[PDB]
Amino acid sequence: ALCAFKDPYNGTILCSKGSTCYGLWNLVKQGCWSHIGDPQECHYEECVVTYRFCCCSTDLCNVNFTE
Repeated sequence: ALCAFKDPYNGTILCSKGSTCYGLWNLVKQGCWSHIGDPQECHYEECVVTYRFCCCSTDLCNVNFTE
């Protein structure tokens, strides 16, 4: 997937085919999420916070979050 990218240490990053996207919020960090084996961990097209962290599966899904 293509994910939004932010690392405080064009603002996107190409992640491997099996990866998801994450965001951490002010925005702190965004990039590739690599966990596998838990389909409930990351949502699909929405980055949903259930700090404010979420991971999601579709291109640029990590640009914003919902609660």
